Amino acid sequence: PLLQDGPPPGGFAPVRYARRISNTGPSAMAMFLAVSGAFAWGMYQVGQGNKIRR
Amino acid sequence: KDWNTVFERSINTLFLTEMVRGLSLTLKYFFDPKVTINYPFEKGPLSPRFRGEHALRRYPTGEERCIACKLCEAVCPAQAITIEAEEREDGSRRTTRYDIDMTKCIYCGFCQEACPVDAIVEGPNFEFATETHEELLYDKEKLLENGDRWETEIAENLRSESLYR
Amino acid sequence: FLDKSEVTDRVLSVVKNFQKVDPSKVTPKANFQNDLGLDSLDSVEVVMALEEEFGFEIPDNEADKIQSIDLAVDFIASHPQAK
Amino acid sequence: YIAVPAEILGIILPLLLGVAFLVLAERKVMAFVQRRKGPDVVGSFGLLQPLADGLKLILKEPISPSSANFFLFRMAPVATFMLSLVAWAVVPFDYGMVLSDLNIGLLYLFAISSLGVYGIIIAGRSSNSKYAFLGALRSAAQMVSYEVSIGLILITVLICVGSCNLSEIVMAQKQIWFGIPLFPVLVMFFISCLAETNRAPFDLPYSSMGFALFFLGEYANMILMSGLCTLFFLGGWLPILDLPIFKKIPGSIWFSIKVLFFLFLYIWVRAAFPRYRYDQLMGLGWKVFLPLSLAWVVSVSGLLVTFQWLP
Amino acid sequence: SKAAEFVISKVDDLMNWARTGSIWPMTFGLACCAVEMMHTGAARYDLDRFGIIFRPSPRQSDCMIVAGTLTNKMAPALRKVYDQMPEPRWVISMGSCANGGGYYHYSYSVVRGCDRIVPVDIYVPGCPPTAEALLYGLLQLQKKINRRKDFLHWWNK
Amino acid sequence: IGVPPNSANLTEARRRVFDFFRAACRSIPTIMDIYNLQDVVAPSQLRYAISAQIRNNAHITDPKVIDLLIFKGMEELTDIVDHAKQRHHIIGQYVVGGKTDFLKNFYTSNYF
Amino acid sequence: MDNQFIFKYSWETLPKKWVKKMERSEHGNRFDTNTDYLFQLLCFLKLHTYTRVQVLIDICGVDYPSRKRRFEVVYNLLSTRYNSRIRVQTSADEVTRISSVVSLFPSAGWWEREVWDMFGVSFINHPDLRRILTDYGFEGHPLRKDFPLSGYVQVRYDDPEKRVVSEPIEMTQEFRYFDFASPWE
Amino acid sequence: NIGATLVGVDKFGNKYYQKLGDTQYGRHRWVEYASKDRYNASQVPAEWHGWLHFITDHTGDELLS
Amino acid sequence: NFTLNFGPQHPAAHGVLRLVLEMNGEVVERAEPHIGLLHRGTEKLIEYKTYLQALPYFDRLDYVSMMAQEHAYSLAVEKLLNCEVPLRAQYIRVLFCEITRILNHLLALTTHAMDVGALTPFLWAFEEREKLLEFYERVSGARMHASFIRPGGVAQDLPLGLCRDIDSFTQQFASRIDELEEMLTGNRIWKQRLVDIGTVTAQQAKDWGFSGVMLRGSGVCWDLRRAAPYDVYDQLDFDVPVGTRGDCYDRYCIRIEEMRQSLRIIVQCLNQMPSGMIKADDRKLCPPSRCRMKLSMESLIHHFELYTEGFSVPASSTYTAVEAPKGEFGVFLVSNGSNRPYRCKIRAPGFAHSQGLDFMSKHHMLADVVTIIGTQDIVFGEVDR
Ligand SMILES: CCCCCCCCCCCCCCCCCCCC(=O)O[C@H](COC(=O)CCCCCCCCCCCCCC)COP(=O)(O)OCCN
Ligand SMILES: CCCCCCCCCCCC(=O)SCCNC(=O)CCNC(=O)[C@H](O)C(C)(C)COP(=O)(O)O
Ligand code: SF4
Ligand code: SF4
Ligand code: SF4
Repeated sequence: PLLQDGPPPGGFAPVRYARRISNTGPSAMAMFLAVSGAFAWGMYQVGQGNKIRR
Repeated sequence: KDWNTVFERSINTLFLTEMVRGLSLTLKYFFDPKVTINYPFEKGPLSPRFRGEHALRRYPTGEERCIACKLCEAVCPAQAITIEAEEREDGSRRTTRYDIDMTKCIYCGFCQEACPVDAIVEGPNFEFATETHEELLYDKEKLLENGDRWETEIAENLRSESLYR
Repeated sequence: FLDKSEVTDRVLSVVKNFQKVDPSKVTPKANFQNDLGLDSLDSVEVVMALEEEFGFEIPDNEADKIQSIDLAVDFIASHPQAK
Repeated sequence: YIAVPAEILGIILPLLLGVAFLVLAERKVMAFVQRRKGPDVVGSFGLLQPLADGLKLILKEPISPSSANFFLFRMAPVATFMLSLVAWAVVPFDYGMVLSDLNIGLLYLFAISSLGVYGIIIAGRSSNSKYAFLGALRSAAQMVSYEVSIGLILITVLICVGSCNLSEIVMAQKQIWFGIPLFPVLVMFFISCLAETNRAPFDLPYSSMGFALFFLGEYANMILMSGLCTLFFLGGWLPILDLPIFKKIPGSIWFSIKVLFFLFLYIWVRAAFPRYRYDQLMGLGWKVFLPLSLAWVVSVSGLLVTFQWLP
Repeated sequence: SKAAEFVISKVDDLMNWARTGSIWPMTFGLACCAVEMMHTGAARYDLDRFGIIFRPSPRQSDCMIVAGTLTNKMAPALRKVYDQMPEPRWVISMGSCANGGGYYHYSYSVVRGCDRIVPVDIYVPGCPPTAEALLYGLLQLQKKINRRKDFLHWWNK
Repeated sequence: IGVPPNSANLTEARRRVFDFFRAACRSIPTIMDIYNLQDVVAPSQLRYAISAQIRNNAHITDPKVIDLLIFKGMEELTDIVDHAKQRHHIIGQYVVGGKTDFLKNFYTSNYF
Repeated sequence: MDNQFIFKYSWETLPKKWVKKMERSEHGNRFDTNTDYLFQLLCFLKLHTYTRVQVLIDICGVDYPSRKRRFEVVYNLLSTRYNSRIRVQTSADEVTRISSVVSLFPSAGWWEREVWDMFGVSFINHPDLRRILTDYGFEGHPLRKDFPLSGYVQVRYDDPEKRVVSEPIEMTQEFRYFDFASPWE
Repeated sequence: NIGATLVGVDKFGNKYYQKLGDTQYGRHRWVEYASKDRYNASQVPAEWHGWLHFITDHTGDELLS
Repeated sequence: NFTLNFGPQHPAAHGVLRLVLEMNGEVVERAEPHIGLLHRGTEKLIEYKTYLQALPYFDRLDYVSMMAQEHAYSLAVEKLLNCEVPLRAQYIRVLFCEITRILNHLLALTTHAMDVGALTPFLWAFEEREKLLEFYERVSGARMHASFIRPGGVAQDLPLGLCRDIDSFTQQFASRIDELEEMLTGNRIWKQRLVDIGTVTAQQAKDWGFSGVMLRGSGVCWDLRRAAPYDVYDQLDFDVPVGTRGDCYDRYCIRIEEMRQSLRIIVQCLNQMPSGMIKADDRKLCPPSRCRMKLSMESLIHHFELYTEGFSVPASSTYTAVEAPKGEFGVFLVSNGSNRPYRCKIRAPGFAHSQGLDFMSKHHMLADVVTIIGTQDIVFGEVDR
C-alpha cells in the first residue's frame, strides 16, 4: 500500500565505520622502571630473608 | 631512528605488550552475559514467511482447497511433487494422489507462490526429523494432517502476508 | 657373450605359446612376420616376450628393424645381461 | 607401615578426579570467554559431564591395533602415565603435607621432566603411520628444547635458596615471594611450561585407554607445572604478603588457589592466541629463552655474590 | 528375575545415560549444510551444552553427520570413513542432498541418498535444515539411544 | 608431456598404436605390485587382453579416430597406474572371457 | 577502450586471414577464427600495445548437434588496462585437436581440462590433458547434448563384495520431462 | 523463571513465560514443560508455536479466538 | 622426495579438500589439488530447467555468498531480455549484496583464523553472522538459500522493521570489526604466520586469472563495481583498498577494509532507498499480484503461463560478471529462443584461485599451505559445479 518500508523522515543517525584507536597502556618508560625497582627491592628483601634464615 | 623509538619498540617486543591487550579483551568478554539459548525450552526467532514443513489446506466448510491444477508440480524445480487427479463423484476436479518427496524438496516456496487457491503452503514447523526414509515420503493424508494441525498458525501467517503477496 | 645353445633353446621355446605358431616350423632361421605369417602386433609381441623373460629393454628404434629370429637369437647371444 | 599405599591412593585418585574436572573447567571457561556456556545439560552445572565421558570411553567395544609389536605400543601410554604421576610424590601442599621429602627434590623433578620424552617417541614409532612418527619426533624435540630453559630457570630459583628441598624453597619465601624480584623469570618459566606440555601457541598436534592415558598424563603435567609455578615463585602455601588477620585459612587452601589461578592462565592463553609454527618454535626456544635464562642466572648470581646476600 | 529385572534394568539405564550424555559426532561437511552445522555449534545454539563435541578422526567418534551432496567420486571415501568408527555408531543424514539426492537427484554424478552407502539412523529434512532442526535431529537420536537395551538382550541370549 | 599433434596418415597412426601398446606392456610389472595381482593372473593374460582390445578396434581407418582411441587408452592406463581405480575394477574388465539364443531371450523377456 | 573503438582498430590492425566473422553489439564484440589461427590471434591480442588483453576469464564449449563442426569453443577475454572485454570463438568436431593456449595464459590449463572432460575436445601441446571433474574411470562426456541427464551407471554399496560398486542405472522415479513449448511462439 | 511473568497455560499443562528486554534480549519467551520424561522435544501446539518463535505477537489464547 | 596426501574430510579445512603434496623435506615442491568431489552436474541440470526453475541452483554455488550469484544470474537474464528494473529494487539488491559480502568476509576471515589456531574470533564472528542471517530469514523464508533476487525485480517486498533493525546492526558492526581486528592485526604470532606467505606479483595474478582480493592484494586497482558498475553502485561512495606486498597479510587487511566499506555502502543504501514498486511492470516477465490473479482474467493467464512455461529469452548469448565477495563471478548464458537456457557456464573465482595454489605454495613450509589455502577463501560448491 501507501505505507512502505523505508528510512524515517530526516534519515537515520550517522554511524562510525573507521577503526577506533585504543591507547591503553602502562607505557614503555614506566614498565621498565617498575620491573627494575621491583627487582632491586626484591633482591634486597631476599637478602634479608636469607640472613634471617641463616 | 631515535634512541627513544628504539627503546620504546624494544620494550614492547620483550614485555609482550601487544598480547596483554588481547588477554584484556578476552577477559572482559569472560564477565559478560551469554547469548546461548535453551533450545528445548526457548526457540530462536523466526519470520511469518518461514518455509518449513508442507501442509495442504482446506476450506472452513471442510472441503480441501486443492483443485488438481498441477501448477505446483510444473513449477517445482526439484520435481518433488507427483499428482494424480480424476473427476470425483460430484464432478469436482480433485486429487486422488498428492505426495511430496521431502528428500527431493529444496524448500524454495515456489509451489506455495504458484498455487492459485492457497492449497499448498509451507508451515512454520521445522522439527520433523524422522527415523526412516519412507516416513519422509509425505502423501495426501500426511499433508492434510499437517494442514489441520497447523491451521491456525498458517491462517495467521497468510493473513500477515496478505499485504505483501 | 653367450653360447648359441641356450639362446637357441630360449628362442625356440617361448615362440610356441601363441596358439597358432607351428612347432614344426620354428628354427634358428624363421622370420616372424614373413615366414610364419604373423601380424605386426605379434611382430612386436615377440620382442616384448624377449623382454618378458628378462629385465632388459629394447628401444623403440631397435624393434622394427629386422623381424628375423636368426638376428634376434644372435642379439640375444650378444646380451651380456642375460645368462 | 601398611598405610603408605593409603597415602599413595589418596594422592593419586583425587589427582585423576582433578584432571577430569580440569578438562571440564577448560571446556567451560572457553565457552564463557566466547560468549556461550559449556556443558550444562548433563549435570546441575555440567559437573557430571566427565563421568559420562569416562563411561563412554570405557564402553566402546574397541579393537586393539595389533599391527605392531603390541608391547611398546601398549606400554608407551603406561610409561608416560608413570612419569606424569611419579612427580607428585615430592610436591608439598603445606608445611608437613608431602609424601616424600627428598633433599634432591629439584633435581628429581628435573629428571622426571626429562624422562617424559620417551612415551611420545615410543607411541610415535609403534604406530605404523610414518606421519604420526614424524609428529612425535617434532614434539619430542620441542619438549627437549624447552626443558633446557626450564632447567636454567630452576638454577635461577635455586641460587636464591641454597637447597634443592622443595619444602625449603617455600620457606625461603617467607620474607617475599620470588615472583616479585624475578618477574621476567616467572614469565619465562610459565611460557616454557606452556611449550613443555605441548600446549598454548606451542601445541602443534590411537583409541580407548592408550589415548586416555596420554590425555590424562598431559593434563596431569599441566596441573604439575601450575603447581611448580606457584611453588617456586608464588610462595607455595604461604599466605598473602600483607594483612595477617586471615591466618585462620589453612595453608593448603592458598596453594590450591594459586594453582587454580595458573590453570586459568593456561586456559586463557590457549583461548586468546593463535598457534606458532615449528620453524618458529625452535628458533624462539633456542634464541630467545636460552640466552635470557643464562643471562638471568648470571645476573642473579652476580648480584647476590656482590652484596653477600647469598643463603 | 527377582533382581535381574531390576539390576539389569538399572545397569542398562546407566549405559544409555552415558551414551546420551556424551555423543562425539564426526561432522562430514560436504556442502552448504556444513555452514548450518558450524552455526549449530557456535555461540547461539551451543551444541557443546548438551555434551556434543565434534571430532576430527573417526577413531574417537561414535556419531557421524553426513551433511552435503554425496557424489559418486566421494562415496568410497564416505564408506571408508564410516568403516573406521567403533561399533556403537550412528549416522545422521542432514539436508535433502544427503537424504535422497535433493536438488541434484537426477544428476549423473550424485549418489541419490547417503543411505545407499551407509545405514542411516536419523534423517533431518531441509535445504539447509535449520540449526534448531539439527538440534531436534540430535535430540531424536538421543531418544533412540535411550531405547537400546544392550545388557538385557545380552542376558536373554 | 604435451598431447601430440593430430596425425596425417595411417602409418603414423599405426606407429602411435605400437608405441602405446609397448608403453602398456612396460606398465604391466607396476600393476602387479600396486595391486596384489601376483597370485591372481599370469603376466601374459593381461598382455593378450590389451592385444584383443587393439585387434577388435582394428577396423578403424580414420587417423583422427585412431589418435583419439590411443589418447583414451593412454588416459585409462595412467588412471590404472595410479591408485585411483579400485582393485576389482581392473579384474572386472581385464580378464579374458543349449536350444537357441532366440528361445532363451523369449523366455527371459519381451524386450530383446 | 570501447566496443566502437576496439571493433575498428582490430578491423584495421589484425591480419585479415585470421578472423572470418566479427559481431559488434552491446552483448559483446566477438571474433570467429579458424582453429589453426586461434593461438596466433590470442598471442597478438595479448602483446599489442592498444589491445593489451592479459586476462583469460574462462574457456567454455557449446554443443550444436545440428552443425557439421559440432562444438563451439568460446574464449572470454578481459583487458584490465583498457577496461574492455573481447570474446573469441572457434568451432571443432569430436575428432579434431585444437591448439592449446596454456603457453600464453597459464590459467588455461584447468578450463582446457574441463572442456576435454565435458565435451571431448582435445588440445595440442597441453602439459596434462586428463579429466578434472568427472569420477575416476568415467566413460562419456556429460555436457554433450546426446548424453542422458542421469548418465549410464549408478553407484551403490555391495555388502558381499565389501566395496562401493558401479551398476547400470535404474531410477525409482524417472525424470519427468514437461513440454511447455507454445505453438504461437 | 525468577522475575518472570506467566503468559498463559496450555492444554497439555505447559506454562509460557515472558521477560522484558532492553537492548540485548535473552530469556524472554520460553516454556516450562509440564512433563519431564524426555519431553519429546516437540509438544508446543500450533497456537503457541508462533508466539514462542516470535512469528506472531498473539499469545495463543487470543489466537484460538 | 615422497608423495603426501591431505584429504581433510572434517570441515575444519573446507571438507572436500584433497591435496597431493610432493615434499622434499618440510618444504612442498608442488601442490596438485584433486577436485571433482562436489561436482554435482549443475551446468547440465540448468539446461533441463526453466529460467525461473534454474534460479535456486545459483544459491548453492557459492553457499557463503548466496545473493551474489543470484544477482549475476538476474543481471544476465535482464541483459538478454532488455528488462528495466525499478530503482527501489536496485537499491534492495545492492543492500543485500553488500550484506552478503560482509557475511562472506566474516566467515572467510574467521575460518582462516581458526585454521591458524585462533579459536576465539570464530564464535565472535558467527554471532554477527547469525544477526545478518536473521535479516535474510525475514525478507525471504530461508536463512541461507533465499531465492530473493529474481530476474524481473525482487521476489517480494521488505517487512516493516527491517530498515530499523539493519540500522541498529550497523550502529555496532564497526565496534565488532574493531574487536576482531584488535584480536589479530597487532598480534605478533598472526603477523609471523602471514607476512611474506603466499606472495603473488601483479603479473602472476593477471596471468592466472586472479580476481577480487587475490588480484587487488598485488597492487592492481581493479574493482568490477567501479570498472563496470551495475545497479546503483555508481551513485554510492566507497573506497577500493589496494595491497602493497601481495602476501597473506595484505589479503587479510584488504578483507577487513572491504567489509568496513560494505558497512558504509549499506548505510548509504538505507539512507537513500526510495519508494516505489519492486518489480518490472512488464507482467509478461514477472508474476502478478495474488489479488490481481484472483480478480482479472489476463492476470490469471499470465500467472498460469509464467508458473508453467515461464518467459522465453530471445536467441542470443552474453557474458555478465559481477563483483562477488570471492572475486569476479561470471555467467555465460546462451539462449536459443525457448523457455529453457541452451547453455549456462558458471565462471567461479575459486576455480582460478585453486588452480594457482601450485605456484603460491612452492618452496613453503607444510604448515603454511593451510594459510595459503585459507587466504583465498575457497568453497568447493563453485570450484566444481
Ligand atoms: C602474578 C602472575 C602474573 C602472570 C604470571 C604469568 C606471566 C605470563 C602471562 C601470559 C603472558 C603472555 C603469554 C603468551 C605466550 C606466548 C608468548 C611468546 C612470545 C615470545 O616468545 O616473544 C618473543 C620475544 O619476547 C620475549 O622475549 C618474551 C620473554 C621476555 C621475558 C622478560 C625479559 C625482560 C627482561 C628485562 C629485565 C629488566 C629488569 C632487570 C634489570 C618473540 O618475539 P619476536 O617475534 O619479536 O622475536 C624476537 C626476535 N628478536
Ligand atoms: C592395464 C593397462 C591399461 C590400459 C590398457 C589399454 C586400454 C585401451 C586399449 C586400446 C583401445 C584402442 O582401441 S587403441 C588402438 C586402436 N587403433 C587401431 O586399431 C588401429 C587400426 N588397426 C590397424 O591398423 C592394424 O589392424 C593393426 C592392429 C595396427 C595391426 O595390423 P597391421 O600392422 O598388419 O596393418
Ligand atoms: S518448496 Fe520448492 S522444491 Fe519443495 S515442493 Fe515446493 S516447489 Fe518443489
Ligand atoms: S496444491 Fe495448489 S497448485 Fe498444487 S495442484 Fe493443488 S491447487 Fe494446483
Ligand atoms: S540439502 Fe540443500 S543446503 Fe544441504 S547440501 Fe544439499 S543443496 Fe546444499
